[PDB]
Amino acid sequence: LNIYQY
Amino acid sequence: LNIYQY
Amino acid sequence: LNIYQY
Amino acid sequence: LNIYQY
Amino acid sequence: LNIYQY
Amino acid sequence: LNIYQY
Amino acid sequence: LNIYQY
Amino acid sequence: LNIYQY
Amino acid sequence: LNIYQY
Amino acid sequence: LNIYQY
Amino acid sequence: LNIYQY
Amino acid sequence: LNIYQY
Amino acid sequence: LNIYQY
Amino acid sequence: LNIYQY
Amino acid sequence: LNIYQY
Amino acid sequence: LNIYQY
Amino acid sequence: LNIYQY
Amino acid sequence: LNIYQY
Repeated sequence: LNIYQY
Repeated sequence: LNIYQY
Repeated sequence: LNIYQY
Repeated sequence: LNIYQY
Repeated sequence: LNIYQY
Repeated sequence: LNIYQY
Repeated sequence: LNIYQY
Repeated sequence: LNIYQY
Repeated sequence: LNIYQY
Repeated sequence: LNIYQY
Repeated sequence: LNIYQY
Repeated sequence: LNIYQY
Repeated sequence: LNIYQY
Repeated sequence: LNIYQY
Repeated sequence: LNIYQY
Repeated sequence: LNIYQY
Repeated sequence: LNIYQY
Repeated sequence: LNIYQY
């Protein structure tokens, strides 16, 4: 699980 | 699961 | 689990 | 678990 | 567990 | 457990 | 447990 | 346990 | 246990 | 200029 | 200029 | 200029 | 200039 | 200039 | 200038 | 100038 | 100038 | 000038 939140 | 949120 | 929050 | 919060 | 909080 | 709080 | 608080 | 508090 | 308090 | 490279 | 490199 | 490099 | 390097 | 290097 | 080096 | 070196 | 070296 | 060296 990789989560990138910008 | 890869999630990219811009 | 990698979480990046900007 | 790696968490980066900016 | 690595947590980076800026 | 490594915690960095700025 | 390493804790860095600035 | 290492704790750094600034 | 090492504690640094500034 | 927005560049997304995966 | 925003650059995202994965 | 924002640069994200993973 | 913000640079994030992982 | 903010630089984050992991 | 803020520099974080891990 | 703030420099954090781990 | 603040310098933290671990 | 604050210098912390561990």
